[PDB]
Amino acid sequence: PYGPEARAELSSRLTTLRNTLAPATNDPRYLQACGGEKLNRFRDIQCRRQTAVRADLNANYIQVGNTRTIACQYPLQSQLESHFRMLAENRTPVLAVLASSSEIANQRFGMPDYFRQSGTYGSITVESKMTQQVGLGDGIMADMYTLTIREAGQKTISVPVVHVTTWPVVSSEVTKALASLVDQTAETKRNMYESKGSSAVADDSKLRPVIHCRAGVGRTAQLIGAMCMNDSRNSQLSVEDMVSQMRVQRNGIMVQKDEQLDVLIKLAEGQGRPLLNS
Repeated sequence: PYGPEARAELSSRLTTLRNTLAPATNDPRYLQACGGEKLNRFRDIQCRRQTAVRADLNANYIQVGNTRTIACQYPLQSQLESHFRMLAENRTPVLAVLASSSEIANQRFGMPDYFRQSGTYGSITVESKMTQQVGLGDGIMADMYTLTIREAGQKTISVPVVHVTTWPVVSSEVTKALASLVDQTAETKRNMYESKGSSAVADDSKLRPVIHCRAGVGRTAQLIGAMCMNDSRNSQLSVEDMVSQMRVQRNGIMVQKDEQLDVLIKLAEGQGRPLLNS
């Protein structure tokens, strides 16, 4: 069930899906830029229109089995205010940033340092406070923050942040520990909203973990796959199911590299979870 024959057949099915989902020049399946402002950080990594969160972000609602998340690109400088609006309206129980510290510091990559420092974005002001640091194994460290998002006359929303300061391949072990940390962080924050009687708890489009790396299709997809396998409601959901759900709901590049698919395969194998649909 996890041998070369099963793996070749899984890659056959997934590659076919990537071909089908490849974006056309003005593809109606994908979000297009409204005005002379770049929407996609990468021109070939586009945002599914039916599941888009905001018209000016490369960001998608994704449900894999029962697991509800948002996957997005690292926001462009011009998208910061809209990005914080997504975070606050979602009542984000955890923001998982999988771009490393050295990548964020690389100014040629154009990733603004929006969660490690305070700032002002239009009418929104953001305060950053560092909290715990959690080791993930193999020398990998997660720095955690609280982001407090304020706007005059609006409700103040604070967002837990899990920042993985280095990605190297990340082993299935580190990915497993990361999914547990992200899920636990989300659970603690969600329970707080529940204890306040928040109406967002019953809202299908809210209280979703937000995950992004740089483009939101590689490390992001690896983590989302691991979180859905950490969800006890997803028994019998196959790896084919998981990746195809991510691709139809964001783009055909979700799980971009063979190394990332191999992590998901190993995690499934450890659970006895099927690779293929029968």
